[PDB]
Amino acid sequence: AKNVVLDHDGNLDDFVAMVLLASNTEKVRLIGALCTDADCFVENGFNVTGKIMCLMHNNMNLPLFPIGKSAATAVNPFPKEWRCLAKNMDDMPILNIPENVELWDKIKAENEKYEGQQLLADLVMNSEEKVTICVTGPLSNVAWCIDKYGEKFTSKVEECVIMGGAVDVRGNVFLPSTDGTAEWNIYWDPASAKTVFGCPGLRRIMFSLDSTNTVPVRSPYVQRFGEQTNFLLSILVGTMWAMCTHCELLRDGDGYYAWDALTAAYVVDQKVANVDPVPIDVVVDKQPNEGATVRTDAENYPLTFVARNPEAEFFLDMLLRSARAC
Amino acid sequence: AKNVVLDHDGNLDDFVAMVLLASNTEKVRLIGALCTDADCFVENGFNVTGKIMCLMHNNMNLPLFPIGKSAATAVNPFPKEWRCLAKNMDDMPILNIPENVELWDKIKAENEKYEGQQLLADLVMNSEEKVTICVTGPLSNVAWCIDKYGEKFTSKVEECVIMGGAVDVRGNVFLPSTDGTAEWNIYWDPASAKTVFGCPGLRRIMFSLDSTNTVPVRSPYVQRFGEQTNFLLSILVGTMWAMCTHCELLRDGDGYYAWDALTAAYVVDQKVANVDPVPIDVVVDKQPNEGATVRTDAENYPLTFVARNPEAEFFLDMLLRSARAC
Ligand SMILES: O=c1[nH]cnc2c(CN3C[C@H](O)[C@H](O)[C@H]3CO)c[nH]c12
Ligand SMILES: O=c1[nH]cnc2c(CN3C[C@H](O)[C@H](O)[C@H]3CO)c[nH]c12
Ligand SMILES: [Ca+2]
Ligand SMILES: [Ca+2]
Ligand SMILES: [Mg+2]
Ligand SMILES: [Mg+2]
Repeated sequence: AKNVVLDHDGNLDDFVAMVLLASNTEKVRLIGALCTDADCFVENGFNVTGKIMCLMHNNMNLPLFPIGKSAATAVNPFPKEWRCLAKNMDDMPILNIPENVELWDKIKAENEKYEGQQLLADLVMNSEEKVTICVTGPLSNVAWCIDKYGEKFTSKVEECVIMGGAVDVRGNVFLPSTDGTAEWNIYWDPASAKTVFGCPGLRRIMFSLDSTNTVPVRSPYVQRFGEQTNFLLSILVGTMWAMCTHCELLRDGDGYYAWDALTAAYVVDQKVANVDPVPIDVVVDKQPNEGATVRTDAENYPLTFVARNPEAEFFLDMLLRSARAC
Repeated sequence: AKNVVLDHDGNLDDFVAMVLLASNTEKVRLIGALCTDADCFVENGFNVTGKIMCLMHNNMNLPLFPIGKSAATAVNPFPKEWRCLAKNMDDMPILNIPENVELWDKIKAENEKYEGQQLLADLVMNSEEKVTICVTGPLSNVAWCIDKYGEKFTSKVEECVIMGGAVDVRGNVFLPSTDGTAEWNIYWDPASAKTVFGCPGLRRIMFSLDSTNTVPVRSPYVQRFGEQTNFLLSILVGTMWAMCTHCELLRDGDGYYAWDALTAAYVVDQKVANVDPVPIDVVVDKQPNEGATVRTDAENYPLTFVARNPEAEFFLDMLLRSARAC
């Protein structure tokens, strides 16, 4: 197995990503997680991370790992309605089984001490083998580590597998002030994304909307978790997906996708997608396309490996199988 | 046990109300249900009703009953975001267990043939013993039965226990062209509500916001369903409540309440609340208070028994216990 740190922001797919990483122990050793106050309220995202970890630890092969709240602050905050989802999950019966929340209350004090950005730096820098960072929220934490530690940090990163951006397709940030070309994780903190995408000697894999658009969360697939209710993880994953199957009803053709789950699936098994090198820059200016990830023809600019044409069925099967881990 | 029909509109508390009624076999014989296209999309609300019924049939010997979709149409439709919740529920693992879905698929076509309004009229009029109607959506269906059948229908109603209105407290319908004095179930179809509240020889119990304000859905209580994951009904009820606990974060002091559940609890046990007779009229004209339930001074105006001083703790315990039936 390879060392992985999950750098997430506590939406539903972030937690599915966590389940994927934590359940595939032969491929992934999940050595830590951090939660950013972006697409969640960080207190809730933190507690849900702990509750999921404890559920899994108490029912399967999963060493406990440190969980930190990131100090990162928004440039452009997420909509409040989207940030609420970790609050809902914090209250879900599946995440509040007595033995699991007992464990979480016992191990919480240690985890409360951490600051997520420093934790990310430490886990990466202090690991014997290189660490893969699975980034499923904004890029603020990776940028903070690059800024503070430079090559001392980046040399220890195997690769950074990032959910974010939109290269050859429209974005998903649709605000009166925006032109729709930006994707939300980048838009939340464009300057940090720019630092990450421009960093030489950091290997980056990018799951932009170009690839994640192929995995909308659809009812028939979600209902398959109902076939697996003997498994706690299937109740968990299926519940989280069931909470997003209406989004396409609200936003025609623009619902919820397994964005972060596909990203984590690639960390588990790179057969999830082939990747193409693209030099990626980020618009940081307060223009309508703030946060857009754009190709740059700048000489000697670092490459980012953009996922294309993912193996959607392989991914969907991986998740259904992984959710039978307990 | 007394005969009860549930006339609901497919939001989360509607389904908690259904569970409360159905699980209390000693007190309630649930002989039918109908779903209205009000605070849900009726196809989803219909399917969730069927899926809950089938779960309960297969796990606690609950007799099957007819389920109809009402043809009622909105005067003032609900916000689309609120109507989505039955979509989410339709996809929940707990409601998609194969044995239960197989049963629902087998029997759903027979239920699809009913007109919901006619089903309400027929179940009431054809019953050997009188029927209590628990109305947790708008009053359109009871009004239709009154308009079509008059005393032939109302004489067969034991009582109508209604979630709706706001008598001595503010409402919950807030837009620049309303004054916030109306409650949503009434506002959805004011004229139907007027027909029901003004109908002589119909016993009405009214759970207005005056009483339901005592039962906000809050995280600590909701998390107690986590103590009960050995019970399918607690996974179900707790999941539905967990989907509500953020609403107060979105609307300060104006979150989600156990509106319909408290109403159904009264059907199970009238000790849930005292009632006081009030003559209730409904504003139907295009006024800022369209949909408001007001005291009327009209001579000989029919009385409605408005719930007061509900036993909130008794209710909370009743629901936690009922959710342990299976
Ligand atoms: O509809 C939405 N509901 C919640 N969050 C979002 C995001 C942001 N996040 C969600 C995923 O966690 C992913 O990391 C990123 C996609 O832009 C984009 N649209 C929605
Ligand atoms: O915040 C809300 N989310 C969903 N629905 C509503 C209603 C309408 N319904 C909800 C209950 O089913 C109840 O019957 C009625 C209360 O006005 C009022 N506020 C909200
Ligand atoms: Ca995310
Ligand atoms: Ca209702
Ligand atoms: Mg165990
Ligand atoms: Mg007024």
